[PDB]
Amino acid sequence: CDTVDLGYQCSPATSHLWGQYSPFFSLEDELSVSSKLPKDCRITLVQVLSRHGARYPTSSKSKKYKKLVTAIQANATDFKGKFAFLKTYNYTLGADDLTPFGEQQLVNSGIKFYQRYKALARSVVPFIRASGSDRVIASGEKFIEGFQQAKLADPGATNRAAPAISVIIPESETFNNTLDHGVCTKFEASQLGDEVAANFTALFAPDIRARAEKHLPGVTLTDEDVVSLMDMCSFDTVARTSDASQLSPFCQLFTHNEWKKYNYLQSLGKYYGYGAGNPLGPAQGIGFTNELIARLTRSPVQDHTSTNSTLVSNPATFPLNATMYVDFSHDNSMVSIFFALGLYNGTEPLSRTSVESAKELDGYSASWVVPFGARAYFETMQCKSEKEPLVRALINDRVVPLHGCDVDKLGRCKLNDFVKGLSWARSGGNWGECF
Ligand SMILES: *[C@@H]1O[C@H](CO)[C@@H](O)[C@H](O)[C@H]1NC(C)=O
Ligand SMILES: *[C@@H]1O[C@H](CO)[C@@H](O)[C@H](O)[C@H]1NC(C)=O
Ligand SMILES: *[C@@H]1O[C@H](CO)[C@@H](O)[C@H](O)[C@H]1NC(C)=O
Ligand SMILES: *[C@@H]1O[C@H](CO)[C@@H](O)[C@H](O)[C@H]1NC(C)=O
Ligand SMILES: *[C@@H]1O[C@H](CO)[C@@H](O)[C@H](O)[C@H]1NC(C)=O
Ligand SMILES: *[C@H]1O[C@H](CO)[C@@H](O)[C@H](O)[C@H]1NC(C)=O
Repeated sequence: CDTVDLGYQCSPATSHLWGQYSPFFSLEDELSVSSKLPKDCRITLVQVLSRHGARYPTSSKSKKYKKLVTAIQANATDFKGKFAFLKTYNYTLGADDLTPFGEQQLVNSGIKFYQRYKALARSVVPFIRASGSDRVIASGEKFIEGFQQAKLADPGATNRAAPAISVIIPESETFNNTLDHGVCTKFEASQLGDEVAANFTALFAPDIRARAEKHLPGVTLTDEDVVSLMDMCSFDTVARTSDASQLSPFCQLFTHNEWKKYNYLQSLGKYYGYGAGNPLGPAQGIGFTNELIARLTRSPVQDHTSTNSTLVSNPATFPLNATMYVDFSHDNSMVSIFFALGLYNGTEPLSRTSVESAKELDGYSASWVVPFGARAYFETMQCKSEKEPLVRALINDRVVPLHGCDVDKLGRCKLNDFVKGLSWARSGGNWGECF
């Protein structure tokens, strides 16, 4: 179901509609020109920003799901139609960690990165950081395994030293971490994302609730419970087999149209929680944006948001000339970073009452942007066509045309023009509003 090149391709009428719980699926050529290296161009730098792989529910969500399944089994006097499996379903999902399928997604991502950037990767040991979450570190380790596997199979590789994770950045309300939000006090108190999500859930869940209760006489559900049952479709799928090759029985409880609504609920939560829908959402991505500027320009970091001055000032923890960089992070920070970079500046604020497709949203959705195992590549290339280095952004293989600069038909801008266009991040944006 899942391959190095194309990601997850089984049951796409369901599995591509789980938002940030969808396994990565390649968006090569989807509302986009090819991501192939253009003729007479050579990559000179690449930054990768990768999410962790498919995981179990968080400890708190796992407790909530198990509670619900138990109550359904305690209360139902019959389990009708496609709900029949719920009589004997045994809840055994873990918590927080990667699933085996999620580990393999990250091995695959490391193979794909090597293959795509083979010309550089043959001689380069990437500089790697990970946010301090066990699933994120484990994802970095699995990516490195895949990178090394591919490099070992290439008789043209000259430097095969294994890359280490050189920096693990703590996750704390008081540690400035560009790969995980947490220090912006006002933002952390925001309820906007949850409120938008709750409002949209109240629109679509009642009809599903009524149908589920009809097939489970004796059971009383809430709107929240409907969402839990829908969450279980993704979590059970990515856990129950090593290769996620069998759709969970939870999945067919809901129709394709209902999956489109769930997919949009996820997009809304991310847009209003972490993206431009939140007044301090894109501010969470300023620190990484300034780190990326420093790497692209081979210059010291200029930032007073969520960079750590000690870490960015030491070449051991922040080299300015490493040619390949790979950072491991989470969905929410990645959303903020993509918005801070201006990559979704063609997306209109999402309707809170109506489902809008990724097409109508200029390529934005949670499943297109931050699926499990999501990756972004930020390239600098030197092309015969142009004296100045050109920048290109690929999000899950889709070319995402740059905003703020004189962009070409291939989605690229000249390096200096691109950096000039990031004036908002370069100034620190509205970070002061945090406090
Ligand atoms: C910055 O990093 C240093 C070195 O790891 C750490 O001791 C310090 O607590 C960090 N400060 C903040 C605010 O992140
Ligand atoms: C949720 O719906 C209520 C009542 O319809 C509305 O007044 C409120 O502003 C909505 N909240 C958000 C965050 O959209
Ligand atoms: C099961 O029954 C108990 C006792 O009446 C009730 O409080 C609970 O809400 C029910 N749960 C479900 C999911 O039906
Ligand atoms: C962490 O960032 C805050 C501002 O967001 C700043 O007060 C602090 O000095 C920074 N600390 C370090 C070590 O970068
Ligand atoms: C993206 O749009 C926001 C809101 O208009 C603006 O503040 C920001 O400067 C834009 N970014 C780029 C890179 O053009
Ligand atoms: C490039 O120079 C940096 C300082 O910016 C230093 O850490 C190192 O010598 C080089 N980076 C490597 C080896 O990746």
